Amino acid sequence: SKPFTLPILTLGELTNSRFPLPIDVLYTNPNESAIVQCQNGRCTLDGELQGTTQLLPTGICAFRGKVTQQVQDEHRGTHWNMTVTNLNGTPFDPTEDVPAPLGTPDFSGQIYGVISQRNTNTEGNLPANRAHEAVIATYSPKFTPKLGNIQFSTWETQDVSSGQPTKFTPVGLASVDANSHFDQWTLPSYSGALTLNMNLAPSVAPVFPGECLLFFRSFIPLKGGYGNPAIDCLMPQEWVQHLYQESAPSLSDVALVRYVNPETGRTLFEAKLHRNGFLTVARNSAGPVVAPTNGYFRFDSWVNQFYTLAPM
Amino acid sequence: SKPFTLPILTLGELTNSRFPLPIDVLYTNPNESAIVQCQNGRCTLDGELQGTTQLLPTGICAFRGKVTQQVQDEHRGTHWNMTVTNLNGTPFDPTEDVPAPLGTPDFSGQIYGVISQRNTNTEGNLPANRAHEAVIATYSPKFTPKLGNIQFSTWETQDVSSGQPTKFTPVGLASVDANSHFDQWTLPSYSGALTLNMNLAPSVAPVFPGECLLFFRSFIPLKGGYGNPAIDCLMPQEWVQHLYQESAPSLSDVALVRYVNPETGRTLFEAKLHRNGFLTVARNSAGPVVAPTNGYFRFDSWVNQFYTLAPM
Amino acid sequence: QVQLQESGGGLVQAGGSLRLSCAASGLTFSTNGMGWFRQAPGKEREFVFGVNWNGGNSYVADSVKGRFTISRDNAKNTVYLQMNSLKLEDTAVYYCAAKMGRRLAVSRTLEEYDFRGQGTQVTVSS
Amino acid sequence: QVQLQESGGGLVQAGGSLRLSCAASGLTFSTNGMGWFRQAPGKEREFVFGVNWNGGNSYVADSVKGRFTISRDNAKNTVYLQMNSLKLEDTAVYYCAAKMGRRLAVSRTLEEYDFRGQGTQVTVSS
Repeated sequence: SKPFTLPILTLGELTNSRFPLPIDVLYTNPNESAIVQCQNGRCTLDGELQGTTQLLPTGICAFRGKVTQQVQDEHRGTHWNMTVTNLNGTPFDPTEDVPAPLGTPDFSGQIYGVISQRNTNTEGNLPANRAHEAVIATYSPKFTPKLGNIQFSTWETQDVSSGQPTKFTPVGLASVDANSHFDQWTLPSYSGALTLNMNLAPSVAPVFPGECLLFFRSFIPLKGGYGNPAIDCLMPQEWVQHLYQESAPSLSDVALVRYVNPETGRTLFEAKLHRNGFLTVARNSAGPVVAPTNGYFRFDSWVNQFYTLAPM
Repeated sequence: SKPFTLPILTLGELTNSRFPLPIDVLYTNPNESAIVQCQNGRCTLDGELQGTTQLLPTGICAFRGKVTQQVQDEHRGTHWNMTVTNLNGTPFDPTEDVPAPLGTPDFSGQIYGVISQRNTNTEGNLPANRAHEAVIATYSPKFTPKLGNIQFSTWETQDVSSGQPTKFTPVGLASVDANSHFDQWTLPSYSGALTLNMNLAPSVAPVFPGECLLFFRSFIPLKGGYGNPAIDCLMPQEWVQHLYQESAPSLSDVALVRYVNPETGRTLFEAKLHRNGFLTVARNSAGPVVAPTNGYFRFDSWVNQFYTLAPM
Repeated sequence: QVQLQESGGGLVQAGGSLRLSCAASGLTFSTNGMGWFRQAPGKEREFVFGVNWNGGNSYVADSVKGRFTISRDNAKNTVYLQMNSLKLEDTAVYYCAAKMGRRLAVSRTLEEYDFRGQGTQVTVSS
Repeated sequence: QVQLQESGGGLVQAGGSLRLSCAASGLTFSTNGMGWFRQAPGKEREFVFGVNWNGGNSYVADSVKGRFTISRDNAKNTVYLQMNSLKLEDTAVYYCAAKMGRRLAVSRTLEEYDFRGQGTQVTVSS
């Protein structure tokens, strides 16, 4: 059996698996009442990708496809419908057993980014191009990526072309105001409000008394307004990538890991890395975990579910 | 000023609001010394549900939840603990201002029924199931539904699964022997024996001399043994349902109603339907009221408390 | 011992949004009906949005129908008035009211309620 | 209701070619791993050719490398075993198996797989 390992990466060398951001801090919040069932950054310890998780950092919250037409919508701005393909450009088959095209965003909110286009027809036989700021409201009934199309809005009033290859590059959130419905733990309705999401990666929670989830937190930029929104992922993208490459058999349901400071050789705290791909710690407080950012999690051993963590 | 009405239903079209049974007879017992303060089938004439009263006929004396573990207990049979949720599956919050989860049984006794389970995990991805006869002793110190858990016993020795969704379907009583403590007017201790029941629907009694309570009576099945036990409710479930829908303002404390025989158009007797949701009659005897089961109560008018009923 | 406490109000531009909160003590929203009223100076009070104990029945003022919604957090014994698109007409003190009991009807007049909070101020400017 | 159905087998001469099909229902090959095993009467099971969910990793038995290839029609939820240049050694019943999950590793033992079909017969005579 191939021995299980994690990469040796400082916190400052980790990227969020739910939005293209560096990890800023480790973070706990034991009073969270929401169900934690994100779909990006989901990977079992033996390397099985789940939910909408794919390997490209550039694919997280990205879309590829074609604008079909401008559409009429109450809300401010100009609105556009676009078919979405797989990230590698092949057609998305709605009957594929995933919740949505891999990389689709996994939370409710107004996701801010840039829509860009490069025309297929051709001026030196050089195609025409355009890019504009755009917002994708993932809570909207028009957000139906599992059906193969989504809507986005622009401030730009007309400079978006029908029938041309279209890329969405995520940048941050448009707003965290009341009516922007940012909730990082509410899943989109991937086929539309009245249809059930399918093929979901499972929810995660601590089971042992005293334990809570430990998150890799990134602060996400805002197009304007007030706020300090954050996205918490269960494992950084580099862990997803390494577990997938390694394909190591899981020898129990819980891997004990230690967060070590290489400047001292010492363990700062220990954590349970669970088979489905998430961490718990014995911590009785919310907020950042203050730890040297050159530190990193090191695999210690496989343990049983009843293992008692030293409090943080 | 919506006018107050009762439904037009024969006695054979009425359901007991305290156990899932048809109404068999109207019934008086003027020498009852017990305090009548049942908690199911409680609804004011203007449509306010009280006690543990909910609207589903299938919810009366039902439980929904999860077996946590087998437990040890003196008495015969095998014993199991289960958490109980609300009937619609949402977690029950013991600080909710009700005596216990809505539908909880409202009397002391050994309630006989079936416990059934459908596993959440997965064989064609088809869950495993099992059902067995079960008994819930509502007088027991382990009957603490207001705290979110109860005990039940089976004859079956092992085929009940921990951690799986569980339903109790009530059928009748296990016994009316001395040690089965059947008393339909003794409330359970919803939180356990040393704690006060709370948020109770009020007790009911006649006030004008010569009057007595009139009950809708159902005979309740027995798992074995000798007896002819019955359950008396103040209003059938269909009146609870109708009053709730109608939300008609009560124009006094007493609605005069008449029991009419549609075959003749005549009134057989009259009764007082009181604001808190119960009937009195001027009757000086105990036992069934012999009346055509095609008959029904019809609203006559609002009267004051000093109205003198024609004796039956 | 029934207290109702409103919060979440503020100053906001036309087309913006707020989420008002009404927290209760001595009473659970899951077993009583409640409603939102608003009171601007020099104007008669107005019923905004009311709901019964289980959320199965509500009343929404025609002026706010497509713009205001309600939610609840039973664990927190708190209900919310979500004002998703605010208009200049909406400026006022928004306050919370509770009517005891589990019933179907949603009262639209303040004198039928049993308890009220002081409110939280909402100003829609530019 | 996962079912795997093999077809395309038949009788063929040494040096001939076939294409076998494994069609699935209740499971998409584009999100799971699959493999081909063969079973000749009186001999032990043999693993022939396996692939992961996106075709980015495979295992090919040394005896068939250069003679057998695989292809995909995930629009039809079917994968193909193309057997060019069959040898006398190749006679056997060929069947497919699926292993749940999007992973990199290609299992080579049947007990690791989650589902199997009955197969299709391949005889190489002369």
